[PDB]
Amino acid sequence: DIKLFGKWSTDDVQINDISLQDYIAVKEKYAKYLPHSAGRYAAKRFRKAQCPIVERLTNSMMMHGRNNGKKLMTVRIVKHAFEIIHLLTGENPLQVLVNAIINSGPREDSTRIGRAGTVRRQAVDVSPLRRVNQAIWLLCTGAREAAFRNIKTIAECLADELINAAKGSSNSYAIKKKDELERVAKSNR
Amino acid sequence: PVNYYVDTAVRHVLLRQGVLGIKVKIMLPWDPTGKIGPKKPLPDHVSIVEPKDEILPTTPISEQK
Amino acid sequence: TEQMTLRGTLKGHNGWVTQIATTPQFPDMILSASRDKTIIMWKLTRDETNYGIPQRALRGHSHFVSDVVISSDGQFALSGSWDGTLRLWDLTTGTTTRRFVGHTKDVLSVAFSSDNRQIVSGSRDKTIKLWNTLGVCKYTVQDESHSEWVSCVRFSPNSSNPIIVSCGWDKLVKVWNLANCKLKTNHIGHTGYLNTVTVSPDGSLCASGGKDGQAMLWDLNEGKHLYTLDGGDIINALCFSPNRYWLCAATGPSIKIWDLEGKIIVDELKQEVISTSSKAEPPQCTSLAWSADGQTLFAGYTDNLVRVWQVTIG
Amino acid sequence: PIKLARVTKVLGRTGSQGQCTQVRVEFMDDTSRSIIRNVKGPVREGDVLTLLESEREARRL
Amino acid sequence: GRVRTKTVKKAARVIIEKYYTRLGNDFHTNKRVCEEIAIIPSKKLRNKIAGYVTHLMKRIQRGPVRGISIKLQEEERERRDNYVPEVSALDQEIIEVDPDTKEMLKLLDFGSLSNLQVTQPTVGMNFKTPRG
Amino acid sequence: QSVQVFGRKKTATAVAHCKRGNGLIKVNGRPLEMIEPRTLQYKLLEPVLLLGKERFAGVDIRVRVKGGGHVAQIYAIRQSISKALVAYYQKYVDEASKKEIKDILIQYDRTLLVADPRRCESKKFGGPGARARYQKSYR
RNA sequence: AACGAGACUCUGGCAUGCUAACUAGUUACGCGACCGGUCGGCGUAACUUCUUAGAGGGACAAGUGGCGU
Repeated sequence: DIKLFGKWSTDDVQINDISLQDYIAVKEKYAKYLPHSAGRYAAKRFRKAQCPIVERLTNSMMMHGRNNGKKLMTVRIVKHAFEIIHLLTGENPLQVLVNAIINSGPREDSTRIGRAGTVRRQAVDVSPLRRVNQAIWLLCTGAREAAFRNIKTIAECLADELINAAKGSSNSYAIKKKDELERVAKSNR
Repeated sequence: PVNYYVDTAVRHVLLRQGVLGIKVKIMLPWDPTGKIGPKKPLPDHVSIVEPKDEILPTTPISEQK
Repeated sequence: TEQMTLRGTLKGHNGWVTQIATTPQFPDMILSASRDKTIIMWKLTRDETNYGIPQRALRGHSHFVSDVVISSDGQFALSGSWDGTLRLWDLTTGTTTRRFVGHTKDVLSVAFSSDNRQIVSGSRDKTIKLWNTLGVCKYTVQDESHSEWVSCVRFSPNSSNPIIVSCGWDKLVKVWNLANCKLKTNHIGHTGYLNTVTVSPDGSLCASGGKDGQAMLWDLNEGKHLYTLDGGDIINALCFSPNRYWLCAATGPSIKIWDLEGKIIVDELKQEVISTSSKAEPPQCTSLAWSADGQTLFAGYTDNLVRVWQVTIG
Repeated sequence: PIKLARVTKVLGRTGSQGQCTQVRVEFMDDTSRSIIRNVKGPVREGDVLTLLESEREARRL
Repeated sequence: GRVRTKTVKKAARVIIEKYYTRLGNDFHTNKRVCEEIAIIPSKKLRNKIAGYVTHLMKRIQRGPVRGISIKLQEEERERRDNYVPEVSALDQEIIEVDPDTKEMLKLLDFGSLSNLQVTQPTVGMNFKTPRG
Repeated sequence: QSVQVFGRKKTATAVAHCKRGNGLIKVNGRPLEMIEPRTLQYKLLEPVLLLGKERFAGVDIRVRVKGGGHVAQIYAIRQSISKALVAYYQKYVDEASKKEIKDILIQYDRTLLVADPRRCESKKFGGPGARARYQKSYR
């Protein structure tokens, strides 16, 4: 059927968490050919949840001042990053991306409550939408930091970021920063 | 509606000690189809026509003119 | 014993179905004008799934379509819409041929001649007009016309006494003559504005309806009031039975049928299965049209669907 | 262990700058128990939260 | 926020109190009856009056409103007011009367009334609210 | 015979002309395959892939494109073709297949039949652009 | 009751409905070049989809479901 870039199918992908199942749009009506739709998901609240997760990944990679409109470069970055993971893991890059999104999101956080000066932070829950958004943010932040001044091309540092997260490995920026984030929130219970 | 419903004038008068400024603003009446005032009404003024009183019939009558 | 059961519904519009037209030459074709600027021809399949499906869509107008009619030959269709226009179609290719201009406000009604060579239209201008089939106006009827909108005007099926029947929001019934514009009878006795007038097939009686809900039937011959019938709600449409001498009227969301020989009701037509919407008024019935045979009744609704009723023979 | 609770209604906004939301959540297992919790981010009714520490009940921030 | 103003609300109330017969529930017809009668400037102001008219006519079916007065509604409310049951509420076969009222009627030379029935008064003299 | 229908992104305006043919789709007298940006190739292929090669078999569509940029122009073509095939039906076939194609198109993408109304906001003095302002100096 | 607010003016988005076009085009047909196709090569007639700009429409919390003394 309609498969991403014409070669990566969607019907085989399964979302594990019931919590993020309705906040990840990958399977039936979100099966598109490209991460490019000229969408208007930023007009009302909770509309972005209907944005395909691959297109959501595409946007956050055109970050820092020199790339703010160069979407076609990020479409090929994601296109090449999906054809590399499948060569290493042999699995569906969509499944790898979903498992990375599930793994790298924080489930508890801390919020400033004490008056300015001494920090008296509390412990609060995290919305599923914020958990998805922050997983995407962490995954895209780890991809461009690991590639800033390396011979390694980007879309190879993104692939390595996504592989290490779907395994829940400590060799991953997003997993490392998610573990450090829930650690401090437990301290504030 | 201020660009046609008002008329403005600014003038100087030179007295022995200095200059006095004189400003005159006049807001004109409506005057429909008239030399003075704008023919257009004020944009916020609504004129509702009073209906002509009539007697609704009680019994049916045909008029065979 | 003669009742009517819902045989089905036709869907495909997105606005109030405003008028329905039927022709005797094509039993399998009806026209529906709706408040979405489009006229739809219907092909009636009468299958188990749905009664009929749209076949042609006439996209010519730029406002609500207020009335439509079919010529005796089932190839032409005359329309009148709210942008101010009277449009002639061609049901073979579905493309307009002539445009009929001259009214300054929205044209409310349409009527096409029995001999297929003269047109009458009434508008919000308070002026009735007569037209030729080439796109010109013959008379403008400014001398003592309706002091309010001409709600509906239509011809009579008699060549013996050329008569046109006019309707208006001034609460009066006018009778005219052809070859001139002379008034014959100014029938008085309607309260509230009027919406529809219909002429009996024999050409001797006419029926009109308005906001009072009272539907009076007036003798087109001898010119005297003969019947007054009580419909509870406001009447939006009236119609006469081709052969069973019945009278049909859309009173709000119900349809009352009068024998006119027994002077009493025969059947009430309303679908009230839905009860969840306990805060909204039921959809209203806009228009009516009987089949050529006389056993089918199509009704348009503010619901924007067309409903078909069948006369139970048993 | 980890509990999953379902948001039933949104009460209001709490926090020094209005950054957190009061919710009352109903558990999936032993659904008879509903508790007051604070969240961070956009929340609407029907959202299901993952509670790591499932004994606390919320208070004003 | 989408809140009308006193200009549109006043004009709509006047239109409704003056032309109740022609106005109705449909917006697109009330939009066309306003232009025929009221001398209104442009479409945007015409529509905001003819929309509040349509909104405000539904309330009339629910009952009267404290802002308009139709004489037809006056007639309907007078038909409602001219209501009296066949048997009034003040003609009763038996009227219950306290022993203290009976003595007052005795002083009023009304000791021959036959519809009366003296009842037993309450014994506990407890008709005050506790203090505190 | 033929129908002429346009599609419109920001300032680009494509016009597609459809008549009786054998399966030719060409923009600017050029094959649809080799429109210059190949990255967005599937957006031009979306209508034919969704509907099927057998619907563009008695129709011959030629597109002329002008204005705007590369990405806007590609988006103006996929809408123009989709609208022109919907307009070719309901005029030359019936009011039954137009509904089918219109539904199939509009569930997948509304921008395949409805135009995005967004256009650039004008610059305002006191800032580099519509909303951004110049840096304000304190002391 | 009045000013201010709102209304008002300009602008953007819609109209295969109207009025028009050699200082805008499109379609068709010829002549021509090249291998039925391409031509912003050349000339005629169909008109206004595209371009231009005038008139008039169109959106009002109007419809539905909730909340609100």
